Amino acid sequence: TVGDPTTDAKLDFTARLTIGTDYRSCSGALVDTQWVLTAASCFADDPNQPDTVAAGKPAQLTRATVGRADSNIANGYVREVVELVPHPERDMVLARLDKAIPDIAPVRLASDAPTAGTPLTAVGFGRTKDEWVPIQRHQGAFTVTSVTAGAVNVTGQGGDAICAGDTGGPLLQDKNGTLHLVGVNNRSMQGGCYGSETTSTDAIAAMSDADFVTQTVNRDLGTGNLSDLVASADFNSDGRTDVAAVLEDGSLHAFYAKLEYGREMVQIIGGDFNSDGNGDILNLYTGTATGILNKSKPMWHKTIKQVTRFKFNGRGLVAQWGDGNLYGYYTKVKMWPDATWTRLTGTADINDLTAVRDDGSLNWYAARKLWPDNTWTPMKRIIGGDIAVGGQSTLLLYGIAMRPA
Amino acid sequence: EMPQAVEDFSYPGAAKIQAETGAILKRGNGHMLMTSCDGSEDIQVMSRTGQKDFCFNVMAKPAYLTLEVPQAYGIWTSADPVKTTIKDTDGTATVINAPANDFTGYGEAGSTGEPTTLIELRVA
Repeated sequence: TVGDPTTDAKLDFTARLTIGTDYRSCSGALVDTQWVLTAASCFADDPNQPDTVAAGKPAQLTRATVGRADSNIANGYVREVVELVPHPERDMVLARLDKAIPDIAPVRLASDAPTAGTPLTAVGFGRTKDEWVPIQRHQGAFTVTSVTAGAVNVTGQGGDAICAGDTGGPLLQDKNGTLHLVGVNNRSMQGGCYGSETTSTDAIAAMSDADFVTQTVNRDLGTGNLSDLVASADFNSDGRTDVAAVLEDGSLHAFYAKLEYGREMVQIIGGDFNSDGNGDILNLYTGTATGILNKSKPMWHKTIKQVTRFKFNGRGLVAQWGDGNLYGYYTKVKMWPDATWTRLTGTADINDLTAVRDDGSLNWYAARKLWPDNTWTPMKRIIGGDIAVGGQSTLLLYGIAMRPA
Repeated sequence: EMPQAVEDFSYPGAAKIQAETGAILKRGNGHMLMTSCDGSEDIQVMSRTGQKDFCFNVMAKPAYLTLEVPQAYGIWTSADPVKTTIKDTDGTATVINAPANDFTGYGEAGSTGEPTTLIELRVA
């Protein structure tokens, strides 16, 4: 990367990493305060065959400095790498740091590929035309020549080739001040470099992968100590009922059914109450096309024990009152002739309202026995036709572990 | 097919230098460059082989470069102490600490008269 030096706070999300004392060195960039994205080849015995770069601890002590645009000053943060998470298909790895850097923001990821003719920029700590190792990081300019299967081909504009030490460095495309990561540099012709010569300025970079990062960075949102506030609804317009749950951070997170993790109160109930096509969550939080809930509003103008979802005439709630009676609400109807209600659960298309008795027996109302054994005593907040938080607070589907471990 | 853009700390252009100056270079921390001797002298090495002499420039401190120069006899320093490792013909290595802004010699033009080889040049 041969161009002007830059120390401005536009590209301070970049990083430089070294492996061992003098074994290997390459570039990278932040995707989170705890995570840095680089190439997998940096950790390979043979960088041209990054197949043996397994997940786990680095083979050699690996360290990275973040935001240190100028190597002659102490500005920036220094962190150690503890774990690596390689991409299953291409030359890309996520590095987990021992400690976070909350002061430096990550770079946003691109939603799609750049096309041929698109003006891209790149920044890194690699070699220059006249220096083996630079003092400051430099920014160059490249154009897209073509797009291939999971990668983007670029060329230098007016020279400025990708050289050496640029591996793992970001490819960026900005719009209206917003920077998105479009790919990661892997290989290059290295023309116009100190100590070598070739005419070509061509280079290839791995295509940015938002899902790879999302399911790694947020890999551990759940599986730990979660609240009992769980509900089901279609939150991604997929036709598959998803699951939302509240974590220790007090926020509601959506996990999508295929459970994969998304990006973004005594009892919680969902469902498409207004038939808007976007699942909702006594105040109603309406769903939107982006999967984000809007500001809630009262559903009405305190002696109820349990409330669960129930579909009435295609659209609803059922409330179990402290007097043992169960009523449905749209206008209300009696769900059962007498006060015979028992743990109330949500509904499911078994052939239907599920329920759990104090003796551990599971049944459903059109009651009829739903489970051969009587082991549902400790089960709470059972949600919906497939259908409990479990004794370990891990949601099971009937009991398959829908959540990762 | 394109090579990986990974820094291996191998001196850039070392292959061409061997052909042109006769000196060979291997690994370093990248903060020392081989340059010409023309009013830009920093650390200068004199020998009786290759193209007689050549100069190096320090980009940052600390710095080192494990270059090899047969039959060396003299070194110039400037604005910095220089730690030099040389080796005898019997394989034994020793270290000479040269003062800043002065001139010192090696075996051949030193105390032993031995035709020693430069193994490592290190910047304080």
